[PDB]
Amino acid sequence: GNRKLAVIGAGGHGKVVAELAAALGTYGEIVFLDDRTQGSVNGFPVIGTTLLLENSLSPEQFDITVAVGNNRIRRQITENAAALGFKLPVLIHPDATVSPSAIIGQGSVVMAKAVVQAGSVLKDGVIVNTAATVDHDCLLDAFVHISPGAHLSGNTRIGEESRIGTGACSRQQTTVGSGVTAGAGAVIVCDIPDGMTVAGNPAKPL
Amino acid sequence: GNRKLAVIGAGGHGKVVAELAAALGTYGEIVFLDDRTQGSVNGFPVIGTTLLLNSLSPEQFDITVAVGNNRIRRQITENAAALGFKLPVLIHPDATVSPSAIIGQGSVVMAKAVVQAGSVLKDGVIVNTAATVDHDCLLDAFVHISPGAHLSGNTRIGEESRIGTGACSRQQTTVGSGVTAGAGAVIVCDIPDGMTVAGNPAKPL
Amino acid sequence: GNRKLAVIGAGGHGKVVAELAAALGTYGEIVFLDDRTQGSVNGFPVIGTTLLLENSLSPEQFDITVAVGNNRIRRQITENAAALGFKLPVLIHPDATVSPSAIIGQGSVVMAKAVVQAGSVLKDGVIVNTAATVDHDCLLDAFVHISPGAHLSGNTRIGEESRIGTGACSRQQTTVGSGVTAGAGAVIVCDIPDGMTVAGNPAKPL
Ligand SMILES: CC(=O)SCCNC(=O)CCNC(=O)[C@H](O)C(C)(C)COP(=O)(O)OP(=O)(O)OC[C@H]1O[C@@H](n2cnc3c(N)ncnc32)[C@H](O)[C@@H]1OP(=O)(O)O
Ligand SMILES: CC(=O)SCCNC(=O)CCNC(=O)[C@H](O)C(C)(C)COP(=O)(O)OP(=O)(O)OC[C@H]1O[C@@H](n2cnc3c(N)ncnc32)[C@H](O)[C@@H]1OP(=O)(O)O
Ligand SMILES: CC(=O)SCCNC(=O)CCNC(=O)[C@H](O)C(C)(C)COP(=O)(O)OP(=O)(O)OC[C@H]1O[C@@H](n2cnc3c(N)ncnc32)[C@H](O)[C@@H]1OP(=O)(O)O
Ligand code: NA
Repeated sequence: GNRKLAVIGAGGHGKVVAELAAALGTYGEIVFLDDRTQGSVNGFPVIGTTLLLENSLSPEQFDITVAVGNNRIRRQITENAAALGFKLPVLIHPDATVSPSAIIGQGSVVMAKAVVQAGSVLKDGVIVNTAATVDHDCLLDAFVHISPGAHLSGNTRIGEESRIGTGACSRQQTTVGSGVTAGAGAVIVCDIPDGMTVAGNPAKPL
Repeated sequence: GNRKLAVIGAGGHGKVVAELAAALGTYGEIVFLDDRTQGSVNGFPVIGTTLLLNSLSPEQFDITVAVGNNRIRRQITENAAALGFKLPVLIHPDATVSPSAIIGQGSVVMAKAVVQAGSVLKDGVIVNTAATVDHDCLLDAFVHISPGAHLSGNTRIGEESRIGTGACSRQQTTVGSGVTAGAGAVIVCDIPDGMTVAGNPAKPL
Repeated sequence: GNRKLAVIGAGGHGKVVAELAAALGTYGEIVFLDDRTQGSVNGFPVIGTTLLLENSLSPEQFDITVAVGNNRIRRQITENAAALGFKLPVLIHPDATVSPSAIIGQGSVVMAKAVVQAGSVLKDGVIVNTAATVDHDCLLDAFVHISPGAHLSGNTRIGEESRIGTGACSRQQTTVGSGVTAGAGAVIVCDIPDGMTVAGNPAKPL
């Protein structure tokens, strides 16, 4: 396998992902790509901008991960990287628990203390953030983000690019569409149509 | 100890429990009893129905009742107990259980779940995914604490009650038996038997 | 390094703390101090009252931790202990994940399943309780208490002695003043001024 990992995005998310990869203990060097930050971030060198991806980095030397919180931009850069033949390893924190029967698409990231249970399917570039849990038989579509401490009950579906906020939760058998935003603390007790922004207990359109 | 485990209930919960048991790495074979499905589920073989409870020797198989429903898990559990089966407490490797916690047979403590000092759990309790039960809590028989629910210190939950996903409780609160707390329920005062509550704070529906 | 630890406070909180230190497996003896409880708790001997701290105990023999939930009294006893020359080890439960870039002040306690992400700063005597998570670049001022299952998003500030209740949460870039009490389930989606007490979804003054 590649001995080097390039983490795209040196923001706060980038710092956690870089530390995630560092915790795995398998890489020989971990670096940042960032269009603005220069020098080194939290010990990790920034070697250049997102342009090194197209112009200088070899898919036979570098694994790539996209540490950008914005779902649409993460999709943008992830699809880009994949089209240039880079590997986008599913990154799972040593202190996460991921079921052996779970299927998780490339570029996804599973954070410290997060859990993905049996039969769950995660498409590409999903984020299951700090201590978030995706229970049994859930479907998380491309570039979904489950924020810290959110809990999905069994058979929860979340649509493409949707964003489930810190401390949110869902009842079992609930369905959330694409481009949805559930706020921090949202208690999702019924299906949520595409594009909507909901919050409160129970979760209702803001 | 027994080398084989039979998990009763091959639903979604039963899949998680079977994976929990496999994560333990201490059984030679883990199998499903299911009244419906046939063949294998998630790589685990279904070998018959709850009727094999008959064919099955308590000297060969441990038993666990992976049924979500508190009433039904109660029925099957007592059944297997009466038939003289060992119903081991199944604690996920990635769960943290206090050494001073007391946990009844048949109970299942899922991944990332925490049970703190001096907590008492009766028979057949489910503490689900990342649910936490803090110091000196009392969970009576066949309580189900759902994913990511958090009980503060000195919380009591009555027999067969069901606390929903991501619910929480203030310390020194008490929940009656047969209660249903919905997801996200913020329990800041006592709950009487049979009541179904919800919301922030938890009020009857 | 000291081979004995004294746990001040023998209530529920102290039981959890002494078990935490026991789980570390590095002390040869762990004892309680309490002004009321006598004998032995959970196998841990209560060897005296807090008076032993100023009277009998040697800083060359005993580390000190202040397992008092109440922020103001924890502050009081900790400062007392530090003034007397005692070491106040940061106690991190083996099943907690604490970032290597995080900074945590003496007398702080990080419980099982708790997580503190990158660049987070914690001042003296913080408690991050069971399964509570403090994400990236959060600032927790001295003697803050994050109750079980509370999830703080990135760049959350918590002022001195404030108390975030069980299962509470914050959206990112949220600031909370000193002496605040956010109760169980409080969904903090805006700043919160000093001394205030809030709860609800969203958190409002009661
Ligand atoms: C590592 C990490 O931290 S990942 C970070 C992920 N963090 C999150 O989950 C962010 C979640 N975002 C939120 O909750 C946001 O408040 C949003 C997106 C739902 C709302 O965005 P905005 O509309 O800009 O928030 P704004 O401050 O305008 O709030 C508008 C109103 O909705 C209410 N509201 C806002 N957020 C919430 C919420 N999560 N729950 C309930 N009510 C809310 C506010 O109280 C306000 O009500 P008012 O009319 O009484 O004043
Ligand atoms: C791994 C696993 O899957 S574990 C699975 C365990 N999952 C759970 O925790 C399930 C929890 N179940 C719930 O929370 C359910 O919503 C229940 C049991 C509380 C309600 O069940 P039902 O009676 O079918 O709910 P129903 O859809 O009729 O809701 C009726 C009203 O109550 C409200 N409501 C329902 N559940 C909740 C809740 N958890 N919090 C707040 N309000 C709620 C609804 O918004 C609705 O309000 P309206 O009258 O304004 O439309
Ligand atoms: C190891 C451990 O377990 S650490 C334990 C940590 N535990 C906690 O986090 C406790 C957090 N504290 C709370 O949430 C408390 O409820 C407090 C401090 C907010 C309440 O303070 P008190 O002054 O005692 O409130 P009290 O319960 O008397 O007030 C009841 C009223 O306030 C409301 N209320 C109180 N607490 C809450 C809450 N957490 N969320 C929503 N509403 C609340 C109730 O709706 C009720 O209103 P109503 O009867 O007029 O409809
Ligand atoms: Na949680």
